[PDB]
Amino acid sequence: LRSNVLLMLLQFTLSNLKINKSSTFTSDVTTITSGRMIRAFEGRPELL
Amino acid sequence: GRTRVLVELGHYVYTLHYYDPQISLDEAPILEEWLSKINPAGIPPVPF
Repeated sequence: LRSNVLLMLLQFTLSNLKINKSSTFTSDVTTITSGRMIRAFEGRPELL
Repeated sequence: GRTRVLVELGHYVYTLHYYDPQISLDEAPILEEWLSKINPAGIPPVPF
C-alpha cells in the first residue's frame, strides 16, 4: 500500500507541474461585487 | 397592507404613466412589469 499510495502522489505531483497564467481581467460591471477586477472567464461561464 | 418597502436608489431614470381619474386600475401590473426586468445588470425606468 505504501508503494501504491506514494506512486500515486508522484502521479499527483507531476500531473500538476504547470505555470499559472493570468487570463484576462475585467471589472465587475454588475452589482454583485460592483467593480472588483474579476477573473474574466470569457468563453466558459460554467467555471466563473 | 402589511409591508412598506423603501428602495434606496440615489439617482434613477423615471418614466410616468398618465391615467384618467375616472378609471379604476390596480397599479400592481404596472410595477410587476418593472420588477420583471430587474436583473443584477440593470434596472428599467421606474413606473410612476
